[PDB]
Amino acid sequence: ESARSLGKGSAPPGPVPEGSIRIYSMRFCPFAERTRLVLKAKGIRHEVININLKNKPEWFFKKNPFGLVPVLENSQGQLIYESAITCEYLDEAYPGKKLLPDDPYEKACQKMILELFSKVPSLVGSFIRSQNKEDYAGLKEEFRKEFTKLEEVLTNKKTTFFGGNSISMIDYLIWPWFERLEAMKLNECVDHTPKLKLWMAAMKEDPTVSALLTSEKDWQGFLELYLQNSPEACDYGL
Amino acid sequence: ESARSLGKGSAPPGPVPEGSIRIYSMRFCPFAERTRLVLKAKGIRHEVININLKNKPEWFFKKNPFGLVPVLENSQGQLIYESAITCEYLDEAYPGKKLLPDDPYEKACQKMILELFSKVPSLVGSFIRSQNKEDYAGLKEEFRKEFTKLEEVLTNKKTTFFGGNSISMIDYLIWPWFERLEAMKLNECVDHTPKLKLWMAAMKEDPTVSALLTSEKDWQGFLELYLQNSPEACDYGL
Ligand SMILES: N[C@@H](CCC(=O)N[C@@H](CS)C(=O)NCC(=O)O)C(=O)O
Ligand SMILES: N[C@@H](CCC(=O)N[C@@H](CS)C(=O)NCC(=O)O)C(=O)O
Repeated sequence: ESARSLGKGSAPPGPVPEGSIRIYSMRFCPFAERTRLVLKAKGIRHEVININLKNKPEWFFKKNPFGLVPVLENSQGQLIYESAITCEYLDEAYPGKKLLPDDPYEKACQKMILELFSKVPSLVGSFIRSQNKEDYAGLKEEFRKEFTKLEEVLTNKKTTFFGGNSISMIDYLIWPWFERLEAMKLNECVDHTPKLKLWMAAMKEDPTVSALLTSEKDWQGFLELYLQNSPEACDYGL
Repeated sequence: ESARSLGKGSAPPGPVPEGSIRIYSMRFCPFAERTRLVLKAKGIRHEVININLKNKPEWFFKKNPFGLVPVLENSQGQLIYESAITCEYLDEAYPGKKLLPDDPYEKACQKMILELFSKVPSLVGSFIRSQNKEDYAGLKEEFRKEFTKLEEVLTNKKTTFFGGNSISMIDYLIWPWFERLEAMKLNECVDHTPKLKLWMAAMKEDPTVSALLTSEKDWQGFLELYLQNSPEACDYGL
């Protein structure tokens, strides 16, 4: 129950203690899952405040004028928002092996792959508006077109992951939307992208991914409530 | 006439010579102007190939599957696309003073300001669809709302530029859309953002900005042709 979200009327939280960083998150948010994957991969000590996105604390707009999660806050009071920005900040500001390559071109390549991926999150949006079997057929084709872009990268690189044989930043940035494909009944969208399908299996074996994976039933529970603007959606299961 | 664009039927260009980097550009493209501002600011030796965006060379899709400018190609044959990615690559891969700060938080701040700016380019799109004085009134209000986000940054920082008292990466990334405000008759959109208006004047004084500024009449010439899918638009004046 420590994971229960803070919503409208909640007290503004106190300062982040020295030695920790804080993430403002939501347990079912794929953008915030990026940040949490990086926190875990790098072994960064942190605390989590979940935000009720359907009933937000007024004070949360002081953390991020956009009112979105994720947001990082450190002990110096610095605030960083936008998931990709938070992930890049964590990789740069904390020790351990880098998730981003040092080489400028290879770093640019990871960013270009993120661009290739970048239509997917909004499509997991087209999904909400799909209301029947005709819409569903069209939706699957939209996903297949984007997945083909990604398949081509793996085809030429012939590597296990998008940045090489070792899992790296770009894999964690795109993973949360693939995690949810099964629950969305879009897992057939990778049947004509065989390397991408194998990549999904390799990702599920990663210790960091595995530790943060949410079950289909749990995400289903969240989605049913979320689609109705339920103030209880973010706290599903608690 | 060396600046004349390459279009459909043109021969694929040869390798980039050692010691130079090549940009695939278009003289009136604000995204490519970002890259060219960085090339100039850092004193990077380069060549330019302008692409006829209304009559593209087929081979250009081998440089960028998206078929957009800008694109960088170096002597090793590496290809980098997306303007922000090209700019970050240049800052990292070439010597001279950095345009991006070394500090991870301050770098993240520049990226967050880019996010605050990020609706503007599409609005210079809403502008195309504005066909009368009513549309124009609505368009100006859209710009004013976004400019207020930027004004707030300057208000708290109380610095000459968005990254400090010295011009830096973020200023060059947002400048090309402000350059064009006069020609679009949107220069009144900054009259209630006084620090932003002063920033525009400071930018025009910058040696790099000044060297690459295009006159209103020239951009007007381009726009008139561009709005009709003219194969001659990109080569206006040549
Ligand atoms: N571009 C943002 C998107 C973040 C985002 O959209 N987060 C959602 C939850 S997964 C949110 O906070 N939604 C609340 C809202 O839209 O009001 C990022 O990359 O961090
Ligand atoms: N997101 C790209 C946008 C680049 C872009 O849109 N460039 C335009 C010209 S300013 C282009 O190439 N247009 C050709 C087209 O749309 O087909 C970037 O940041 O580089």
